[PDB]
Amino acid sequence: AQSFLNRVCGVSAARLTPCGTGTSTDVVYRAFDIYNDKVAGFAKFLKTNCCRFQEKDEDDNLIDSYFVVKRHTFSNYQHEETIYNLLKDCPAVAKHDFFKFRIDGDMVPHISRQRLTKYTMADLVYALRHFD
Repeated sequence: AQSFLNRVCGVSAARLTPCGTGTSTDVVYRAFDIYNDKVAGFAKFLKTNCCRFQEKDEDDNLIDSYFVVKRHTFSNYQHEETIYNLLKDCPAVAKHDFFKFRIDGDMVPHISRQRLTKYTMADLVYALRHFD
C-alpha cells in the first residue's frame, strides 16, 4: 500500500514521491557491462527488478536523489548484508538498508540503497562511446 513507502524512506528525511506504480517494480533501459555463462559485453539491457522513489526537496522541488529498493531472493539477501556490514565504514559506499515487507502472505526481503542518482557511470561511458 502506502505504508511501504513509509518504510522505505525508513528513518531519514524524505519527502519521497513514487516513481511508477504502487508497490511493484519499474522497467528501465540501462547500459550494463556483463559477463557470465551466456551473455558477455557492454550493452543496453532492460532492468526490471527495482522500485524507484525520487526524493523531494523543500519547496516541493524535485531533487536528483533516488531511493532504489531491490527485491530479490532471500539467499542472496543475506550474503549482501554480511558483506555490507564488513564494508560499512567506508566513505564511498552508498548507505544500504535491509528489511522485509509482507505483501500477500510473504515477508519478502528488500534491500534499499539511499540517495543514489538517475544514471550510473556505465551510462555516461556508453552514451559517449556509442554516439548517435
